[PDB]
Amino acid sequence: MSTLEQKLTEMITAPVEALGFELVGIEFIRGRTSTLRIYIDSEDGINVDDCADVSHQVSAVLDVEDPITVAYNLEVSSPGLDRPLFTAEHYARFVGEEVTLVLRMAVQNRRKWQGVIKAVDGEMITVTVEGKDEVFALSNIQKANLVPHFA
Amino acid sequence: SMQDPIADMLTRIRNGQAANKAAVTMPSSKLKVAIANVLKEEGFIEDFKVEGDTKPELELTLKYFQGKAVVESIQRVSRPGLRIYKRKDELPKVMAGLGIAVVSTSKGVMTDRAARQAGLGGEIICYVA
Amino acid sequence: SLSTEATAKIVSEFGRDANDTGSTEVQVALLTAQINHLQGHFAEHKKDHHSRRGLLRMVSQRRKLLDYLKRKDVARYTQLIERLGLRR
Amino acid sequence: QNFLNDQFVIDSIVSAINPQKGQAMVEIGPGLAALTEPVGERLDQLTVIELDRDLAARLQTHPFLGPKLTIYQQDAMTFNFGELAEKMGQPLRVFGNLPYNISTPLMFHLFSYTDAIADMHFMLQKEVVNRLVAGPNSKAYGRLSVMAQYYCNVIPVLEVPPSAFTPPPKVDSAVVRLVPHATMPHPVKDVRVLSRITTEAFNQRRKTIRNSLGNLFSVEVLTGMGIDPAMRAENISVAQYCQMANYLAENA
RNA sequence: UAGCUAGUAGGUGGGGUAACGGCUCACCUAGGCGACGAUCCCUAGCUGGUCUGAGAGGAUGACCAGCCACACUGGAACUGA
RNA sequence: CGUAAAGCGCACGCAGGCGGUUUGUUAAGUCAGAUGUGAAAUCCCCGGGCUCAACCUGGGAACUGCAUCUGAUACUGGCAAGCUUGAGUCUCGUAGAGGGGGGUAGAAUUCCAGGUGUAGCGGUGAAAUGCGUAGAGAUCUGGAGGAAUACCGGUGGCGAAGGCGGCCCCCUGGACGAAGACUGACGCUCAGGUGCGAAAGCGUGGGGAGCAAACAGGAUUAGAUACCCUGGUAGUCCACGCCGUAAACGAUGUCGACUUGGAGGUUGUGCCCUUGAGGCGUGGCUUCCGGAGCUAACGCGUUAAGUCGACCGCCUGGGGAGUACGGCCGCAAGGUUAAAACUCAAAUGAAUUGACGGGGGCGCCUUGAAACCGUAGGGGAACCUGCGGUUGGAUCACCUCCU
Ligand SMILES: [Mg+2]
Ligand SMILES: [Mg+2]
Ligand SMILES: [Mg+2]
Ligand SMILES: [Mg+2]
Ligand SMILES: [Mg+2]
Ligand SMILES: [Mg+2]
Ligand SMILES: [Mg+2]
Ligand SMILES: [Mg+2]
Ligand SMILES: [Mg+2]
Ligand SMILES: [Mg+2]
Repeated sequence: MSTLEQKLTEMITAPVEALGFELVGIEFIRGRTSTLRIYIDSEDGINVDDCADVSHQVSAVLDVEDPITVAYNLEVSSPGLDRPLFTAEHYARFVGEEVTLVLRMAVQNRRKWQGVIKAVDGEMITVTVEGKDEVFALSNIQKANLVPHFA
Repeated sequence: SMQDPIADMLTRIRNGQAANKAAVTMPSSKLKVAIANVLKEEGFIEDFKVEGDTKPELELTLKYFQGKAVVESIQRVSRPGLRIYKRKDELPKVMAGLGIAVVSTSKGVMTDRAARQAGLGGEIICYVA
Repeated sequence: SLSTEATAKIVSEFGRDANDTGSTEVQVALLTAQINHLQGHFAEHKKDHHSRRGLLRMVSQRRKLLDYLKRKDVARYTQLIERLGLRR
Repeated sequence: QNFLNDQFVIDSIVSAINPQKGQAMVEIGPGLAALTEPVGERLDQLTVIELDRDLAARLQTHPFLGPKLTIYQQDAMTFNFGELAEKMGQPLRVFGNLPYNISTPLMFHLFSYTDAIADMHFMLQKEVVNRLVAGPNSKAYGRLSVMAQYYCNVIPVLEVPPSAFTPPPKVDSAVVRLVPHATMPHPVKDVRVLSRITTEAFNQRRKTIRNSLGNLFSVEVLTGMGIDPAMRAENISVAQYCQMANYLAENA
């Protein structure tokens, strides 16, 4: 879930890349507040302080040209010790590694999963789901997380 | 139904006092007579009398001092729902000893002031001041 | 709800004399006779709940009187319930 | 009347629709530009009906959209979707948002085109959607949900808070998708028999079906079908309802 | 958490202990227990005390003293006062 | 515990609690005294000792208790005896939509059968759907059938509550007054338990006039699912089962005693009536004011929400939630008992002042301005509809300060 996800990505990319940091994930939730959650990483490291910097920057540079501001707040984050992940290249870094997935397809042989990444296709994640193996499209998934082994 | 003939006379005393009545009256009973006697003996009333054979009536002549009722508080601690007993020393003080408690001892009813110096605990009827 | 004459027969049976009414014996007897009679009413008039509210009052009143007499004198109680066949 | 307001759920709906060429797509009720634009964008070209001719002018004159869609300006319940399925080369994807008094009619008109429609994708109010997908043994079940589940497989897509709408209602609402069965899992001799069986039953839903469908069939017919006539109308699956419909039709 | 219980409850007789006793065993009776909460399940070693509280209360049982139980886990039994 | 959370929808009744009055007796409770015990340490008091203190320590007090013995006899309990005031029986009346059962009447609607008759009727804001030339509509007669009781009728009666209304009969419950007579504390309350319990809905078999959820069709509207109309099923009715809920609310548990007045209503009764009206009384029921007192305030106020006694029920911040789960119960609906996580700094009652505002009257006084409950069904909505109950018939709230 996001507004104008590419526009948002580029408006966020400008302070992220000005700081030399890297984007990972963008996600929004709608509820008691409605709020935007940014996953950033930099392999030298992301401290709380690096989040503080990029967050004060986006809190200005997005707000002043917001396409929407309903109930709004945001956070910026390191992607966790169990990490959310979003693209073929992400799963490809992590072939052989345990994962959980939830999908836009919602059907028996349940499209809610625990998996170990088997291989990556250009359109799909192939994965050792339930100790079986199966494959799910990058479009037919909707959210995924990696090394859920770490609590 | 009627389940406390003593609280009835005490509430008659209160209600009669508040209604400014010169006297109030009750179906008499031996215990009520003894009670009326001890509170006359502590001066809380003008007088009491009983009238009539067979069915009896006990009349209490309510005391008013200058512009006001003499008794200002009267309440009964031995609910028939739960009775109350105290040792010779545990006899309570009413208004820090200004007032009176009524004690039925195994040597009769009397004030707490009498009962403590008589050395008898007993059942406690009520407080008055 | 009883004729004066059925009442007279009952009180002249169970009562001390014609001056007695409402000795426990008189009461429980005439009350019993009424209860017996009303079985004929309700055997037709099943739905007469407002009437049977009185019947429930009567049978419980009978029970209360009997139990008082039972603790007051077992002889009067036993010969009375014998005469009426009560605790049937 | 309502149309959506917030980009997050607009984007969620248009992305969940997955609108691309290789699909015979047609909007109905394009409404506010904000939610018709992303679907008219992702489809290289798109068909649409708007009921309103003034809004149809607003959108047809919009150069994002008029050059990028083919546009129709009429009550969709007049509209010959069976010919549009021929003109679009394959059975249609029909989708959008509306004031929805028309909703009950929409479903019947869509079902008049179960051959000509590949799928339907629409926003609707919470109670009618939960009814439409309701399991046979629930108070949410009943005649319209029976007919819907007869015609199509039915699938909730996502659910939306009331503050999301331009005039925000009091009422939460969900987008739902549904699929005319490629072959009917419940083959039926006629649908009018279903429609009247279900209305008789649900017009009498508190009493036993002996005192509902047994006003027409016998108890020995019902138990002969394997159905206990002592059940209530809301115990009964669409399977035995279509079995009753076939029994009515073939024994008449 | 409502019903519980067949050595169960009681009896006789045999056996048994340092000692009384279903302690146990034969027979015999049909008891015995429980909504004054048995049965069942969770939780806990107990107490003088300790802390708090105006008091009544509430909390709690480290240290020290008394009692209890346990000694790798689960079974027994030898010896001896 | 009227409205803030809280009095079971109602009643009966077992267990339990509680119980008038007089005399004897008992001595269980209770009281007094004694005796044994209540480990020491700790605690507390009064001392002593470490230079003081903490600390240590002598002696006392304390250890509320338990047991036993001894007295005490008011009160309570037990026992025995009575008592008539509570309770209750009887005799004579009285008022009443109290209930159950069975007949029956005059209106009324619809319908059928004619008769006379003829272009309209019907409906709405207006329309349309509808009905009529096969004669409708209208109006006369005759017949059918189901339902309900115009008026009396009331700030009125009866009923535990739910509820009860044409008339007569039959069975039947309770109440109140009169005047005695009689029993002799027989009482009150009541967890479980038992039963009664509107409206809706269900069960089985009838009935079906009028009305009418659903449904169907015509209209209206930006849309209209509503509001309008023409239809119309269930249902509404009946017998026999069930459900067991209602704002089932006096939002006010049951029983008993007491405590200023005042104006009515209703229904007995006594005495005086000069009669007939009257006028002195005197019960019962009931309505509205209002004193004291009470109450957050509103208000309640001898029919308490005052003053109190006995017992029962119920509440412990707001949401989550009367929701989950389990048990029970139900034909099914559902009922019933009933959480917690989680979440919030409130949530709430009454009342004050501005807005109100739309005004309304005459710058001034000041208002032409439905909510729910239970239940059943529809279902673009919040919603719409039917049945019957309740009234709790509506607003909303910004620029600082010390003696
Ligand atoms: Mg032996
Ligand atoms: Mg305190
Ligand atoms: Mg309240
Ligand atoms: Mg009540
Ligand atoms: Mg007594
Ligand atoms: Mg005595
Ligand atoms: Mg029926
Ligand atoms: Mg009904
Ligand atoms: Mg429940
Ligand atoms: Mg009512």
